[PDB]
Amino acid sequence: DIRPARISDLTGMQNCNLHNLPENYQLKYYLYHAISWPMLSYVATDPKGRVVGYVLAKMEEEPKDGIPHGHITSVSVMRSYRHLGLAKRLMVQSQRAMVEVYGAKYMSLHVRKSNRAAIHLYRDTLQFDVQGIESKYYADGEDAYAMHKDFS
Ligand SMILES: CC(=O)SCCNC(=O)CCNC(=O)[C@H](O)C(C)(C)COP(=O)(O)OP(=O)(O)OC[C@H]1O[C@@H](n2cnc3c(N)ncnc32)[C@H](O)[C@@H]1OP(=O)(O)O
Repeated sequence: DIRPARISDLTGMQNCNLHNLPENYQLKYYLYHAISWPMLSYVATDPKGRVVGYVLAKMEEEPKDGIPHGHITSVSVMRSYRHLGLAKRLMVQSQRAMVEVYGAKYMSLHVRKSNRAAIHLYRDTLQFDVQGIESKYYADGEDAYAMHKDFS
């Protein structure tokens, strides 16, 4: 059901976002970056091989002081498969690989201010802190919450 993401998963991934299309805006870019950090990014696949959820991530390329840290760049579970703990499961596997493989000291992400489900997922169940608002972060103008999880 869960396996590393591949370049050929792009179409399946796009199809997870049929009812929240802004998640496709940067998907290809983030997928290319994901692939260049093996073991960080995962797809969840139904009995027919169909992608029904995914997590994309990357390590910072030129970290300050050489201190490794990670970014979750996109996570999505199609509506049919939501509320099953799939996103939780994907995020945890990505987290564990960041720490165990690349020695991440922490991880960061951005989320739209209006994305109540994702904020709850990050803040309540995965215990991220909120650093603050990054004004006009998205191409369409919306602010992002900048969020962080320390692996200390
Ligand atoms: C860094 C970025 O990628 S930001 C963009 C985030 N991704 C998107 O918004 C894509 C569109 N949305 C999605 O695909 C989904 O709604 C996701 C990925 C946010 C959540 O996927 P799910 O599989 O439903 O979440 P999952 O079942 O693993 O976890 C549930 C938890 O997330 C939270 N949550 C999920 N949906 C909701 C909801 N509709 N409203 C409130 N909290 C919610 C809760 O805190 C919850 O724990 P609980 O079951 O004890 O209440």
